[PDB]
Amino acid sequence: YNIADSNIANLGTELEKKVKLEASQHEDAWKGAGKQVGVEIWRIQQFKVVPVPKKHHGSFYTGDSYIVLSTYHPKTNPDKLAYDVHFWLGAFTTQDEAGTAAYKTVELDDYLGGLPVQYREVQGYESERFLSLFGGLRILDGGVETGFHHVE
Amino acid sequence: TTALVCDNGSGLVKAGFAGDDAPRAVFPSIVGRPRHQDSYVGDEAQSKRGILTLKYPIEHGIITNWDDMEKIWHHTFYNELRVAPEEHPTLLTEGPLNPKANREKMTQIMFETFNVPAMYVAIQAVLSLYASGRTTGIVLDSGDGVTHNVPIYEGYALPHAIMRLDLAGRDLTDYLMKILTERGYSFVTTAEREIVRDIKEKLCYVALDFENEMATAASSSSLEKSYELPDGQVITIGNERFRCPETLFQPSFIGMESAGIHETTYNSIMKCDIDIRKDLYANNVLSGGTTMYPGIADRMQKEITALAPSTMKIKIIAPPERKYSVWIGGSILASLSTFQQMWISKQEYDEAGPSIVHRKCF
Ligand SMILES: Nc1ncnc2c1ncn2[C@@H]1O[C@H](COP(=O)(O)OP(=O)(O)OP(=O)(O)O)[C@@H](O)[C@H]1O
Ligand SMILES: [Ca+2]
Ligand SMILES: [Ca+2]
Ligand SMILES: [Mg+2]
Repeated sequence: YNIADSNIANLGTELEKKVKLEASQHEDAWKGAGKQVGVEIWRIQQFKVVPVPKKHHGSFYTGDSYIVLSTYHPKTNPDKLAYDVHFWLGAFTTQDEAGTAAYKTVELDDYLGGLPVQYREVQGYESERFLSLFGGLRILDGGVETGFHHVE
Repeated sequence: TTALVCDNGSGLVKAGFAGDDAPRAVFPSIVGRPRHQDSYVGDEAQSKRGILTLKYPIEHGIITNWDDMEKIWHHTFYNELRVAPEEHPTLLTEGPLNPKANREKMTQIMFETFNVPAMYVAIQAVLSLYASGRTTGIVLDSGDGVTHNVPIYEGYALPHAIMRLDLAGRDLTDYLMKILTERGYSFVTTAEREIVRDIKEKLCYVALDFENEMATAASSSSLEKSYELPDGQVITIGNERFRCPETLFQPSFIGMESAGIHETTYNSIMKCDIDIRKDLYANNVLSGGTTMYPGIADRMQKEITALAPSTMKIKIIAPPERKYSVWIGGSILASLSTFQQMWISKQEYDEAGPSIVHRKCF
């Protein structure tokens, strides 16, 4: 096949990055994100990215999906910021929540110029890095309702 | 304002509303005309197929009859969903490596004929990956028209590693029609192709070891199944059950020199940077109706293991609703205001023309 005459000829381009960076400017949740070292957490709630209050950071509803932005100083420069972005998928989260969390993780990555390294964290499969962010890790029963309308 | 999501498969239209958990209209992507030489679309054409010759406007993921495709879209909007398209932003889908003119003409028709207020054309496999809750993985998407291998890392498809095989469900149906003649059955016409398609979907499976299965089929009738045709005749099928989808692993069954789906998957992974290959091998996501054969995931797991380094951790993800994964991924993404922010508006089309699709849709 010939990529150049095809519908993927513009994938991987500066143009693709520019369009997606612009789109990420339209999510209020990212304003002010990643400005200092620490952990910031949002939960997906009926397709919306909703902040989790700091007093609850580390507690996750098993029925829900979340985005966790870890901002830290890299070894290369103690006065600059680098990022790990984890999306945490509860054992009982619904498909809309997990899919939004994945898409919005990429969007936060775009917003932060591609710098975040992404980590998919399924409940019970959390990475060593995720476990290191927090007896701060607590799983809560229940969660918020799906954003999907069910087709009978 | 609710967006419409329309996944135009080569064989099936799946259409509905963003935010629903499933497409509300699913029907064959066919136009029927009198077999005796004015047209019917979709479910009604399938019903009246006794007196019609059926044609698919999409072949191998590319629209080849634009007049009939317009009939399909018109039917989707006005007869199935019963919506006024000018009131609904519309998400369409497409397989990768299609010629650029296909989406240019999709865009032109949506705006100039259907007057949609906004639209976007998304890559099918990318939607499926998001439907699975991932940003990294390699999707094997196989419908009626095309089998695609799409590796994606951190939300970006890797164009140099995307692969495409113009062998999928319709070719499998045609091959079953052919091999069924060995038993003395005659399936030839377009109406008969739809019967054999049903036989394929109901009775076919992927053998874990093809040669062993052929021996089992000859030793006794233990693998045979019966099927009642619409005229009442009952036929029996045996090794055709697994010889049909074996073609995915041995394309030479239909005369193609191409590598089988296990080898294309491996080849696509090998075109990716070495450091991400382990993540791709652990995240093979199956998508599409042609991935629905019983046994296919186990066979993939076996064949990729044989090709991959001996210690590679390999996992095949086979979502139960994978016939609708593309649609579901579109329903999710079209529910996000930021994704809709990238859509082409009617004004943008008026000023820029079809070329704008390449600058907005990735
Ligand atoms: N259970 C099944 N086993 C085998 N094949 C099946 C099964 N169910 C559906 N198929 C086949 O899958 C195809 C339709 O699936 P699907 O709707 O995913 O494809 P499509 O979107 O029309 O095609 P494409 O995306 O390649 O253009 C047909 O060939 C159909 O016969
Ligand atoms: Ca939930
Ligand atoms: Ca990144
Ligand atoms: Mg399809």
